[PDB]
Amino acid sequence: TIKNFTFFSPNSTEFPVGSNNDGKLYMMLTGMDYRTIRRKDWSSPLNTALNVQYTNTSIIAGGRYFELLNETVALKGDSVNYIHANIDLTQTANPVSLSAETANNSNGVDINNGSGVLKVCFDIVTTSGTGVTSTKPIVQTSTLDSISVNDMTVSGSIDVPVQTLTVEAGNGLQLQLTKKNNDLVIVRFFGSVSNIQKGWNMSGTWVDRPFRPAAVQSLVGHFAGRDTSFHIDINPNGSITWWGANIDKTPIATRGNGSYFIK
Amino acid sequence: TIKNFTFFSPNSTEFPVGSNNDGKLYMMLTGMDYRTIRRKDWSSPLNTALNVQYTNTSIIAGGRYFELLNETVALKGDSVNYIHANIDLTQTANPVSLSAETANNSNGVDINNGSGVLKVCFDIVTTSGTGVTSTKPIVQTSTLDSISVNDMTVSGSIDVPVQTLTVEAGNGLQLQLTKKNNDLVIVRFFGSVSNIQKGWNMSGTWVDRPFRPAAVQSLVGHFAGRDTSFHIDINPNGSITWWGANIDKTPIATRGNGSYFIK
Amino acid sequence: TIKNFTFFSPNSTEFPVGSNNDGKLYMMLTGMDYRTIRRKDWSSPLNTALNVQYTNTSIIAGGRYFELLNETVALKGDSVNYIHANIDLTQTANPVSLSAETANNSNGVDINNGSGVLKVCFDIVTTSGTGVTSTKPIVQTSTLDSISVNDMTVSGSIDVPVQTLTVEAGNGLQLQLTKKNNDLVIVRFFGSVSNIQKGWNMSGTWVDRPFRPAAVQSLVGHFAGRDTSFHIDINPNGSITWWGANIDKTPIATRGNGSYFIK
Amino acid sequence: GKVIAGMSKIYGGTAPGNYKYIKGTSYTYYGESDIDRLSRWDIKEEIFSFMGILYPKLPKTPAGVRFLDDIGNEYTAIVFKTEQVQDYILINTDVNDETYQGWKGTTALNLFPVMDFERYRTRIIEKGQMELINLSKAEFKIKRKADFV
Repeated sequence: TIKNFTFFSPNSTEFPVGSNNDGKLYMMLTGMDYRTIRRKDWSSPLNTALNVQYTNTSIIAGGRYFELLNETVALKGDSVNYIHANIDLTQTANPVSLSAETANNSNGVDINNGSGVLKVCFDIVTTSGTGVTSTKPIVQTSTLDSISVNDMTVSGSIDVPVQTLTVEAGNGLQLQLTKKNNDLVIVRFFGSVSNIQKGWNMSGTWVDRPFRPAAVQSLVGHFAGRDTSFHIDINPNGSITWWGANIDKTPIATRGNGSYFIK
Repeated sequence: TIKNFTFFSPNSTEFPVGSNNDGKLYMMLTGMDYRTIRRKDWSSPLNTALNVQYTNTSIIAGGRYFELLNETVALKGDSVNYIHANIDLTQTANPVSLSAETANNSNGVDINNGSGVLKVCFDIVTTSGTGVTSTKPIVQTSTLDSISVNDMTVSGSIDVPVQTLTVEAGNGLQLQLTKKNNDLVIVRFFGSVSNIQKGWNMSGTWVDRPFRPAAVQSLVGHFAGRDTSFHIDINPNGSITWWGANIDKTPIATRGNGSYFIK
Repeated sequence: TIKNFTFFSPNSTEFPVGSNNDGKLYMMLTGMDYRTIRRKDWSSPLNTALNVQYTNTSIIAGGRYFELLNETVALKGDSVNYIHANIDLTQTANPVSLSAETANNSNGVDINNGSGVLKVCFDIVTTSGTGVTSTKPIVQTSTLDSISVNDMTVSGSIDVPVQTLTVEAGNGLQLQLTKKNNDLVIVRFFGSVSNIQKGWNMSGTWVDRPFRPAAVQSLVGHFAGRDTSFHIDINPNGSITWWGANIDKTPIATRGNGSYFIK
Repeated sequence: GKVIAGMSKIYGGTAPGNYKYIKGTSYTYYGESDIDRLSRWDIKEEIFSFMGILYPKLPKTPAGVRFLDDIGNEYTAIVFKTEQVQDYILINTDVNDETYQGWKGTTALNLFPVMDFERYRTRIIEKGQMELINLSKAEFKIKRKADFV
């Protein structure tokens, strides 16, 4: 069965749209779940003694829009108060109620599809013996699938997929690879290389397929406690080719950092 | 003429808002076109042999909202089916209809402004002779102009603009530059340098303006088959100044990777 | 007092929703303030002499949706015309009007909570003495708190936080560190080193806590005008260990770029 | 609630529909799709003991009752995880003769050791609501004290 909503009703009875139907609609548009909110302080809330008055603050919890107009909520002395927006659809006269709690008691109850009381924290009020010390609001999660953006400004940080690999190249060489966003890789040199010639391939393990670059990357290294250096060629097939000075039986410590792009 | 919608009709006739008018609004708010959708499964769809029943799935196609409540879709035996949402506004009683097609037949017809039937794929169902083998949902594209964000988490990958450059520095030196997001550049050393002194500017081509850094970048390279190293100063004017040991008529192979920030 | 909007009215009178309440609701969903717009040209605007005809353009300004259907704006010749949407709620019959102005006069007036005329620029139209030479739209800003997304396609550039630090490491060595996204660091070597031995801690300032890596980082450097190199270890505690050969009283210039990840 | 032209959110009248923003009358949502899901076991005054007859739905899934306060927080819960579907779970919270027994056919089973001891924090039920965990039907008899009558 298909339930249509944003469509024309010929006899003005065809597509009646309910508060849960619009509630579900509004959630999908902004990209929110029952664990996050959409909050905006139009006028800064006032703090008088161990109480916080929300002068004008609009909140969209579970896709349901409501305004807090000079709504004061009592606080706990010398405690970190977690202010929650409580929605109970059975309370038809007044569904939304506010509560200052001991901890973040967000439940994520699906009020639009099923039953229950939805609890979701939006503000964290830190208090003293007399009044309020500091106020920190809850983060507004925007869950999305794909983005086609032109420009972006970040004030914090971007979490990218990080992959790590330790390859025992051979002859006494160790490579610590750190791939980020499946593109930039910083390789760290470890161990002590012994018995190798210039232009010759590495005896040990080869570089794995996800860490293999598109073209041959020449990565420069250094011999610890010396003024002599070296460089290795990580070919696209995974093979590592030595391109430094010829090394005899005596092993010399190899250290350094070399960065390259995969794509 | 200006058609006003989110305003008041004191005589209750002035500003009426229709399904297409709200449909266009919803599309602009979420940043979607007629080729993408907004889909959420409140309860996982059941698979009974060559049939797929959507228990509770809400979809916003072309800015028009609709719920699928226990709606079964017939599937083709041993084929990769494409589930499409078909919106024909002429069908006043049933505008939305579903269909499992051979290929992705997303038309992207503008229904809110012009006439026609809007077809858009949301779910890909891979089937065998008996029943459903695997299901893959169509990506929800969110086209946006500019994003001012605090924190971000990426599970896949960010596609930043890439720029390639191959400047022949001179004296036998070749540089392979790769600039991503107009900031990070990885220089790849190639060729064989001959007839050059320390602190002397390199004879050949200078670095192009989009690849020039803000300050002088000291980039270390290595002489292939040896334990000797070199470094080149890429000044802000594009000039490449040699800073290794004095090289005679005999050319020595130069290889290496060097990273720097423009901004 | 709490005001309930997206809830069912048992006697069809309990919860009426106003245009300013939906205006505020639409702004909070799309993540827009009073200084930006949502704009879509469903059909291309037409330029005729010193005039721009908006054939079919939809605009959201202050959460208020309106369409421009064959709406012509007169332009100033040999000028840069800033096209504004002006909203005056006291003008009951015609609340929206368009203007072509000499400057971007966007005022950010809160029309959903208070009095005043909202002015917001959405288009920049440049003219000659006879007609339109170019048109550039105003950026549509999406202000968001936190994003969880799979994949992203950036056509322009992502601006991430940047921190810089100059370290007088000791023994004449200077490091200029640039950290981006609080993760990627590029170290640029400067100064001249003297009176140091292999394995010895440098005699100066340790690396500040925000630039310290999780694991030891070996960074390769080069001696200016020589075929000799060195490396230093930036330890997780902030200390710097010399890993080049032993250096006498005579200072040797130290240069080069080295990269590492903090995380 | 009933659907009214001009008052309810619908795209009616002249095609392709119309809903007008008025002052006071404007648009009020009619109700909710599947309003039959919402049910409230309202608790208005503090009760001290009760005799509930609970009919379970699914076996091996914890079945019983949970109690929520005025802010939607659970304070106590009588819940049982049985191997087979009991015909009914007869529970008495009376202190003097506490009974937590399950019935299947003509056979009576003591369900006390199968009960979740962590969730059952108190016997004293406070002002709020009661929820039914894995129950198809429930019959309750509430006893509440009065000092002088």
